[PDB]
Amino acid sequence: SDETLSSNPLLQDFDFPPFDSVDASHVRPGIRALLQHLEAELEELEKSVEPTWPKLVEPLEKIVDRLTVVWGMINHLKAVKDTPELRAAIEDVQPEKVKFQLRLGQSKPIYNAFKAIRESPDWSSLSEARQRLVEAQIKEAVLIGIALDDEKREEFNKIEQELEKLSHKFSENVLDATKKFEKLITDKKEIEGLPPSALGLFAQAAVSKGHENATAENGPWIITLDAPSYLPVMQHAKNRALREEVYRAYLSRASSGDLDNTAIIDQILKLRLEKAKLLGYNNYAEVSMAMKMATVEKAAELLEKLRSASWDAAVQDMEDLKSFAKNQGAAESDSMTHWDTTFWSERLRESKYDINEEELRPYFSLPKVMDGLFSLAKTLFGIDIEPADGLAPVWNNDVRFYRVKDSSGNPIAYFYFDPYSRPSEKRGGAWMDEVVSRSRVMAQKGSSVRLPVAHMVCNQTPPVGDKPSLMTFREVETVFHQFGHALQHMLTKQDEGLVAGIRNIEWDAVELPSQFMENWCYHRDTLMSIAKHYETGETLPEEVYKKLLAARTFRAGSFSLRQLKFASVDLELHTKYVPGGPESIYDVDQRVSVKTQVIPPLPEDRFLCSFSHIFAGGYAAGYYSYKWAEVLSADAFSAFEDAGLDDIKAVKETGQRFRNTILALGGGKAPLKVFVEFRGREPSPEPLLRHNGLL
Amino acid sequence: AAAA
Ligand SMILES: [Cl-]
Ligand code: NA
Ligand SMILES: [Zn+2]
Repeated sequence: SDETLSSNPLLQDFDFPPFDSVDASHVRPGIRALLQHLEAELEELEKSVEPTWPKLVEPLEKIVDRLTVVWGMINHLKAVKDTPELRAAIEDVQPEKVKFQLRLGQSKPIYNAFKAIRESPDWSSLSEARQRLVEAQIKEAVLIGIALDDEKREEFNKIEQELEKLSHKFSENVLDATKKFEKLITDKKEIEGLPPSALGLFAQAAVSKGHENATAENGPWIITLDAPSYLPVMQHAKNRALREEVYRAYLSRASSGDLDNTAIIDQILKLRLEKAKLLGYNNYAEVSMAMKMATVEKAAELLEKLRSASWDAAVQDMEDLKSFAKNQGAAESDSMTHWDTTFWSERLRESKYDINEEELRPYFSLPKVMDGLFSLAKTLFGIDIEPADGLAPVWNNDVRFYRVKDSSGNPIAYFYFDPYSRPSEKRGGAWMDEVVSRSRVMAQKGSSVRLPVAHMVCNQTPPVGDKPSLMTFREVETVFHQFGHALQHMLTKQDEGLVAGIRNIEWDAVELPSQFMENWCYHRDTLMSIAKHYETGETLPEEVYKKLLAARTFRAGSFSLRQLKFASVDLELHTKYVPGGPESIYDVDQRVSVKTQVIPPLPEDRFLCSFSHIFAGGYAAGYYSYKWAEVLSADAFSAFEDAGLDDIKAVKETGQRFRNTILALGGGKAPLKVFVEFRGREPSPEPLLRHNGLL
Repeated sequence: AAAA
């Protein structure tokens, strides 16, 4: 009302997206008008197409870029600022958007022009990045069904449309299920063991639900299923009945009634298999592997190698917990269950290493963590990062915005950071997303390149009262992880937009720079630069750092097996499993767990209903990508170990090489080749095993 | 999304 369609924020030229002025009401008109314009642009491209950059690749990027940026900003708002109105609007336009993506991807004039470039007599003279681009476009067109005759084509497109709808539904159900659970505790006794920080959070939560007399010390408390609330309960609640209840609630999220994801999963797997068959593959995992470094065989081999290396340690971890609980006179030591594991692990960790998480929190405040992280980035990669709040519109008052500068003081990139748990409207977990890519084609008139912009999103414990966000070590690692992704997007030296940043990096290599960054949390200079008391300003005592260092490999076997269980169940569901038979996804879960867990899952276990990585994310038949890339990240880190981590000259020289290979080259060179350029040789799994004490 |  009262504004023209032509003034819709989604239709404007912008440097930074209008995150402060876009809502549900803009989505239907904006997306539908945009799609009409992109249709006309595609028609013009197809009519004039030649196998050259100006006549094919440049006009293609302009179309792809506009849709990616605008849809990206809408989907980002869905992820961080969900509303019923925004859900409805996205649902309403999603089929039109998907129809256009299929139309574009299945363009025969575009595909034929790319094949002509591939078939050029001087192909070998084309730059590696441009060769990678052409090869990717050809492969992607076949994977989006371009080779199918019109009847099989129609079936393929119906499958794509339904999968898109189901993945959105899956994620909405997960958000809604996490949102729904509320445990009100009145009796002070039932919350025995919960530390001041958790009490302070549960009370702050109680205030927002009406209980205005609620304090941390005395007033009522609300327990929720988002991570910053859920974890402290499982770690610290002495009331075993409370642990079992909260555990069972977490484990059954989105698994019954209106929010049930079971049938959605069943349909997703059915459609994925139908898609695989249409494309001439045996199963969906083979489809997934087409764009990955791995094959089904090689992924399974790595998982089995890591599983074999982890099993004995995981068994010993279990025995250690039993022994410790028994030595405390704990009645449940004779019958330890899944709702005892986290609790007794924490008690064991406290006793064995003499470190208490609550006492560490004052040393890990977000502002100091960011300062230390930026200092590390300067040391390794030669970049200066500074606050730039006000330059770009944001969607929430807690969102930080930063400018990244090179050594000459020239901006090279920007990023947003949305750090705190906000379960009413914001997806759980942590992630990085692209905002705009580094691109020559999308540059402003006069300048050579559009600078890249990234999102980092975490869900860490929110600030309590007036104090800064005080963090756990895991939360620190999570920030370093997402920053690693942001760096690969931001520090890319490719100006070929379609292979810049993280684009066209085989999915099983994208977790390299992220997991790589996590290693530095244990690097003494880095940890000490971060760990300053938020009030006092005093540096973490040396003796405490040594305890943190000692605890690094605690339960590494168990942590490893847990990841391998996730990766193995993913692979199994997309290879051997056939939907529609008497066997359920939970039967698959039980079978795979025999070799990847020391005790069976509960029969009531419904973790699959919240496994968004594989049902509403990029990791379907691909969760193994974490461990695949962790071999790479650990080995990359071992180059610094070899060079001398106590030698700042060596650290900077090695950091520069990492900056100029892994962070610079995007998908413009095969990831194995990029890795070899950095490492000097092909990867070894020895560093990964050594770092985790599993040799 | 590059998750974690
Ligand atoms: Cl076609
Ligand atoms: Na492959
Ligand atoms: Zn990641």
